[PDB]
Amino acid sequence: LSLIEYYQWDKFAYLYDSDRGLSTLQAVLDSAAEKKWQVTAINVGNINNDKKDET
Amino acid sequence: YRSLFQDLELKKERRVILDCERDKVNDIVDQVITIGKHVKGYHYIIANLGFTDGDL
Repeated sequence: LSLIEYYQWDKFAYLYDSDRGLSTLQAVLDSAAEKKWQVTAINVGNINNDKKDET
Repeated sequence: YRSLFQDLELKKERRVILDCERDKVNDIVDQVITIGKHVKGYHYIIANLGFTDGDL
């Protein structure tokens, strides 16, 4: 979050695997509320490896 | 809660979807009553099958 503040970003995508947990997601959203951020999180990690290219 | 909904005021949100347990639904609705944001111009969506079950 500190690094985020350093770049003073307002809009960003947030790709994530489910595996390490969504805690970082809950956090970045939490800061997003107060900081008027426009998060665009997406769960990339559920994608099948069989066609891990088309998606 | 009062700190929470005040934060919603900065965005001036008129529209919120709750997604909570039967009890939490009750407490939340109660606090909404106390803060009075159940007035016309707001709207809510209770994401569960217990909508009738809730004491609305």
